[PDB]
Amino acid sequence: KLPPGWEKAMSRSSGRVYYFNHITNASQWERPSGEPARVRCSHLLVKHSQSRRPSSWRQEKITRTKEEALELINGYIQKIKSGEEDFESLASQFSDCSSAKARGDLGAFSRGQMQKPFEDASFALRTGEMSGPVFTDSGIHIILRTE
Ligand SMILES: C#CCN1CCS(=O)(=O)CC1
Repeated sequence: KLPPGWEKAMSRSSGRVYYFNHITNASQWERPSGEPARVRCSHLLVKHSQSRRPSSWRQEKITRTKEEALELINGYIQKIKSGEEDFESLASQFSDCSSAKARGDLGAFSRGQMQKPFEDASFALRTGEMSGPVFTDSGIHIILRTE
């Protein structure tokens, strides 16, 4: 039917069908289009109190809850999708990863290097595509595949 991980769903508010990916947590109205040894991705990380290391260059001690972190992630996705803000701009200002200094860019990587939820979502994206919330032991991520 559809590319890896995509399924059909019904909207509760409109009754219109949409498409959802259970590997990347992306969702969209339009039917999705169309594996490599390496991919290149940026990300924006929001840490929380249950993060493996509850510390970032932005905050010496992170206090926010997992639920607050997810609401922050949700709002950033909104601004990116509406075009009010660029992914790169929000990653530079707000990512709790030190890669914020390079606009969220992590370079190219193979399977076997990143935490598995991150790796799975990164390899299920197509070039140019962005994920929904992705959960790992570091926090909550938005992943953008660039190559
Ligand atoms: C490299 C690096 C920083 N971070 C990337 C996403 S992760 O979830 O694989 C944990 C490590």
